[PDB]
Amino acid sequence: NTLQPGCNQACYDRAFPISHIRYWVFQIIMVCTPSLCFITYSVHQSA
Amino acid sequence: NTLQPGCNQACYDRAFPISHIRYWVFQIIMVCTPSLCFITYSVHQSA
Repeated sequence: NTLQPGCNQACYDRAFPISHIRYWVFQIIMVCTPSLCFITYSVHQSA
Repeated sequence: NTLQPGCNQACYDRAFPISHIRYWVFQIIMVCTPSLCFITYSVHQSA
Protein backbone atom coordinates (compact mmCIF):
# COMPACT_ATOMS: atom_id res chain seq x y z
CA ASN A 1 0.00 0.00 0.00
CA THR A 2 2.20 2.79 -1.33
CA LEU A 3 2.98 4.92 -4.38
CA GLN A 4 6.77 4.90 -3.96
CA PRO A 5 8.45 3.24 -6.97
CA GLY A 6 10.67 0.34 -5.98
CA CYS A 7 9.07 -0.16 -2.57
CA ASN A 8 7.35 -3.37 -3.70
CA GLN A 9 10.68 -4.95 -4.68
CA ALA A 10 12.42 -3.98 -1.45
CA CYS A 11 9.53 -5.10 0.75
CA TYR A 12 9.20 -8.44 -1.04
CA ASP A 13 12.94 -9.04 -0.82
CA ARG A 14 12.92 -8.31 2.91
CA ALA A 15 9.83 -10.43 3.58
CA PHE A 16 11.06 -13.47 1.61
CA PRO A 17 14.86 -13.38 1.35
CA ILE A 18 14.81 -16.92 -0.07
CA SER A 19 11.73 -18.54 -1.55
CA HIS A 20 10.57 -21.66 0.27
CA ILE A 21 10.71 -23.69 -2.94
CA ARG A 22 14.36 -22.84 -3.58
CA TYR A 23 15.29 -23.77 -0.02
CA TRP A 24 13.44 -27.08 -0.25
CA VAL A 25 15.04 -27.95 -3.60
CA PHE A 26 18.48 -27.22 -2.17
CA GLN A 27 17.68 -29.32 0.90
CA ILE A 28 16.48 -32.25 -1.21
CA ILE A 29 19.57 -32.26 -3.40
CA MET A 30 21.88 -31.92 -0.40
CA VAL A 31 20.25 -34.77 1.53
CA CYS A 32 20.43 -36.92 -1.60
CA THR A 33 24.12 -36.07 -2.09
CA PRO A 34 25.49 -38.70 0.36
CA SER A 35 23.58 -41.41 -1.50
CA LEU A 36 25.11 -40.20 -4.76
CA CYS A 37 28.56 -40.33 -3.14
CA PHE A 38 27.93 -43.90 -2.00
CA ILE A 39 26.70 -44.95 -5.45
CA THR A 40 29.70 -43.36 -7.16
CA TYR A 41 32.06 -45.08 -4.72
CA SER A 42 30.38 -48.42 -5.38
CA VAL A 43 30.64 -47.93 -9.15
CA HIS A 44 34.31 -46.93 -8.93
CA GLN A 45 35.10 -49.90 -6.67
CA SER A 46 33.93 -52.38 -9.33
CA ALA A 47 36.46 -52.16 -12.17
CA ASN B 1 2.28 8.99 -0.87
CA THR B 2 -0.25 6.18 -0.54
CA LEU B 3 -2.73 4.01 -2.42
CA GLN B 4 -5.45 4.07 0.24
CA PRO B 5 -8.63 5.74 -1.09
CA GLY B 6 -9.72 8.67 1.03
CA CYS B 7 -6.33 9.20 2.66
CA ASN B 8 -5.78 12.42 0.69
CA GLN B 9 -9.05 13.91 1.95
CA ALA B 10 -8.42 13.03 5.59
CA CYS B 11 -4.80 14.20 5.51
CA TYR B 12 -5.64 17.50 3.84
CA ASP B 13 -8.44 18.09 6.34
CA ARG B 14 -6.09 17.43 9.26
CA ALA B 15 -3.28 19.55 7.82
CA PHE B 16 -5.49 22.56 7.00
CA PRO B 17 -8.64 22.48 9.15
CA ILE B 18 -9.49 26.00 7.95
CA SER B 19 -7.96 27.57 4.86
CA HIS B 20 -5.96 30.72 5.51
CA ILE B 21 -8.05 32.70 3.03
CA ARG B 22 -11.32 31.87 4.80
CA TYR B 23 -9.86 32.85 8.17
CA TRP B 24 -8.56 36.14 6.79
CA VAL B 25 -11.88 36.97 5.13
CA PHE B 26 -13.72 36.29 8.38
CA GLN B 27 -11.20 38.42 10.27
CA ILE B 28 -11.57 41.32 7.84
CA ILE B 29 -15.37 41.30 8.02
CA MET B 30 -15.37 41.01 11.81
CA VAL B 31 -12.89 43.85 12.32
CA CYS B 32 -14.93 46.01 9.94
CA THR B 33 -18.16 45.15 11.80
CA PRO B 34 -17.76 47.82 14.54
CA SER B 35 -17.41 50.49 11.86
CA LEU B 36 -20.61 49.23 10.25
CA CYS B 37 -22.34 49.40 13.63
CA PHE B 38 -21.18 52.98 14.12
CA ILE B 39 -22.30 54.01 10.62
CA THR B 40 -25.71 52.39 11.09
CA TYR B 41 -26.11 54.11 14.46
CA SER B 42 -25.21 57.47 12.91
CA VAL B 43 -27.70 56.94 10.07
CA HIS B 44 -30.47 55.92 12.47
CA GLN B 45 -29.79 58.90 14.74
CA SER B 46 -30.30 61.36 11.86
CA ALA B 47 -34.04 61.15 11.19
